[PDB]
Formats: sequence, C-alpha cells, structure tokens
Amino acid sequence: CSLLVASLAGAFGSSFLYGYNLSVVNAPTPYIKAFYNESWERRHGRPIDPDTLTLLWSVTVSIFAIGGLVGTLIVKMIGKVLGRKHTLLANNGFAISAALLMACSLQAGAFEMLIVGRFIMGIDGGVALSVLPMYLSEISPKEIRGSLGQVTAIFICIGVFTGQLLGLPELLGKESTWPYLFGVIVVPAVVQLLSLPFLPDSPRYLLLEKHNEARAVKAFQTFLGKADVSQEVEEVLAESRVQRSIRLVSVLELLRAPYVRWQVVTVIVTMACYQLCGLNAIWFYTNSIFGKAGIPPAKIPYVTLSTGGIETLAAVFSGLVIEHLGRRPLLIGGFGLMGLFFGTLTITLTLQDHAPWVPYLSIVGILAIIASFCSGPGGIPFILTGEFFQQSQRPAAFIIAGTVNWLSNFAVGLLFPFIQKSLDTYCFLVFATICITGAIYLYFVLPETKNRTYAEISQAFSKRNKA
Ligand SMILES: O=c1[nH]c(=O)c2[nH]c(=O)[nH]c2[nH]1
Repeated sequence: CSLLVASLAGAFGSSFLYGYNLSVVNAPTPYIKAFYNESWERRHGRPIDPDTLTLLWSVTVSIFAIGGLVGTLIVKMIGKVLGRKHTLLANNGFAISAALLMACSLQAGAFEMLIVGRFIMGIDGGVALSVLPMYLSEISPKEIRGSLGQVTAIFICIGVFTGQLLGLPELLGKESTWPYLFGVIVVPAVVQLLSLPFLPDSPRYLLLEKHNEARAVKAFQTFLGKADVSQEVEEVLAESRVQRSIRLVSVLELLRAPYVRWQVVTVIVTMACYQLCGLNAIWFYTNSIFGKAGIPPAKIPYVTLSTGGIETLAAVFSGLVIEHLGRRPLLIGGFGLMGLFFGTLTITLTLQDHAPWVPYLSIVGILAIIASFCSGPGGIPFILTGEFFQQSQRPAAFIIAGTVNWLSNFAVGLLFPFIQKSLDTYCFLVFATICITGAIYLYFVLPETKNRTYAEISQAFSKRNKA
C-alpha cells in the first residue's frame, strides 16, 4: 500500500527522469544539427564546418555528466540540512526549471539556453542518483530491501525504453514537434510533486538529529502496518550510536590511508572500466551507430525501440539472475562477454557487404551487448562499493566513485564522435580493449564477495597489501 505507492512515486520521479534524459538526445539529432547551423549562420553570417558542429554536439550531449559531477559534489553538503524529501522536492524544482529552459530554446533561438538546460538536467540527475537509494532503502523494511534495490535500475531501464519510444517519426520525431521532446519532462515532475508530499518522511534522518520520536513511530507504524515496531527502533538507535561512536574519515585521509590504497584503486578501476565499457554512448549515438551499420535509414527508430525493450527485459531477468549467479564470476563474465560481442560487432561492421544478411547481425550483437551489460556488472558495483569498505556507506568512497563515474561519462560522451570520425570501421575496438583490460584486471584483483563477511575480505586485502 503506502510502501508500494511511495516507491513507485519516487522511482518515477527520479530514475524515470534519469533514464529519459539518458536516451532522449539521439532521436532529434539531425533537427538539432539544422537548428545549430541556422542559428550560427544568422548570428555570425558564416557556415559551420562539420568538425565544429560535431564538437558543439558532443559538448551538448556530454555536459550532462559534468552536471552530474557537480550535483554529486553538492549533495553531500545539501543533505546535512535539507534531508531526503526536501532534497527530492528541490530535485523536482531543478527538473522543471531545466525542462522549461530546454523546451523554450527554439522559440527564442538560443543554443546557450539549451546548453544551460542540459547542465541543469545533469545536476538534477546527479542529485537524483545520490538521493533516491538513501530514501528507498530507508523507508523499506529489511525484508524486502532487495526488491527496492533492483527497482532503482528497473526504472532507469524503463526510462531509457520510453526515451527510445518518444522519438519515433510518428509520435515525437517530426520537424515541427522536436521541441516538445524536452517538454515531456514536466509530467514526471508534476506527478511526483503531486504524490510524494502526501507521504510519511524518512524516519532515520529525523531520528538522527532533531530526535522526533512521535513522528518516527507514526512513520514506522504506517510503513510496517503494525503498532509494535520496538525492535526496529532499537536497532536504528543502536546503529546511530555505533555510527557516532566512530570518527568519519574524509576523502583526503582516505586517499592518504595506505590500508585502503588497494581498495580505492580497485573501486576507481571498476568504475572507470564500467563507464568506459560503453552503454551511455550506445544510448546517445544509437541512431548514428545503426545508420553506419548498413541498416536502411527508414527503420532505425524502430531498432532503437527494440533496443530499449530488450534492455528492460534484460533488467527484469537480471533481477533474478543476480540472486543465483554471484558477484565476481558474474562481473568477469559480463566484461568478457562484452569484449567478445564488441569483437563480433566490429567484424560484422567491417565486412557487412559480403552477404546481404550480415548488416542484420549488428542488431543481434547489440542485443547481446545489452543483455551482457544489464544481466551482469550493470548493477553489481552499487552493492560492491558497500561490500568493500568497513562502514559500507563511506562518504569518501561514495564521493570518489561518483567523481570517477561522472568524469568517465563526460570523457566518453565528448570523445565518442571523434573516435568514430577517426575509426569509422573499427571504433568499437577501443571499447573491446577497455572491456578486456578491465576484465583481466578485476579477475586478477577482485575476490569473491558474496557469502563473505567484511572480516574475511579485510584480512585477505591486508595480506594482499604486503604489509
Ligand atoms: O542500469 C543501468 N542502465 C543504463 O542504461 C546505464 N547507463 C549507465 O551509465 N549506467 C547504467 N545503469
């Protein structure tokens, strides 16, 4: 009842928006190119050379990651006072402001306005990604924590699916309709602002500092459906006492701490290889990638729709596959399969003209890549980061992981069109090399984590440290 409604509202408000903004920049790409060309011509009187337009488009696409970086940097400070529901309402404010900033760009004729709107969407996505789990896991009972853990990925996948769906030439792909593609963002924000504020707040955050026992008891009774919640309250108080009994280490000392040097190196490498493995690229430039694959230009958006559908289905299947396969074998197999399928994709791209049916193997390779990602290392690191460290919720580790992820996303988004221009026929070899290198490194480094207490991994890494 209340728990399901709250989880659905929060997911549709944050992860749905993140998925939509991850997979909305590909469909209207030629129209935005034409608008950029016309605007530059009218302002300056000279045409755009293709390289300059490609650089501008890359900046427009990749500024979202810099927005996410600044959002992750600011959320740590904002959450000490704002909280969870207030932070989500501020997130809704950012979302509506950026949506209105983007959707009213063509009318005034401003591309800088579009850039700033995409930047504010980046900060919105960063705040959403850093806030939503801390609320979803908090308001959920420990019995059903895994379900709401996988919901935060199911909803990103469904947002990517609906972003692919919105952009077909019939629905929202016409010349005189592409401005509304960024105006759809209003509806999720409106529904979230209508649903969430009529729900109980996060109990632990208020029970930390303001110490409101009555409201916490009411929220726990509403969530659990019973008036006897003494055990959970006692456990929360014990956890808070344990947390305040131990000093919290910052980023500088964590980087300067030799006893977690290998841990931070491993998490940094895992995040960098996860983001340079390439899925945000295969969302951003799906139309161009499938056009370069020999598929006729009259069927690409339907191919993108199928891509989104198979992504969602792979997420749904992974939701159960994860619980039986494992963590380290699963992640290594995911990276190895991604590398092998990148090899398959590049060999069917290089020699597509040999047989007429070869260009239709690119979509099969794309589905294989997406299945290997979303049924694999796609969601493991979000639990692996907690598994590695002692507190399992270390702010320094979270900040480092977020910074690495956002910088890697920015680099990939900025450099993918350039590597395509350089290696039209073999541009996926770089991704394959990155995937295989990451697989080798994390097979030689990362040990088994599931069904292993923090003491065992701590002593294993202590003997690994050679000290
Ligand atoms: O579950 C995910 N799906 C994605 O499409 C994606 N893209 C990304 O960077 N991280 C994730 N995670």
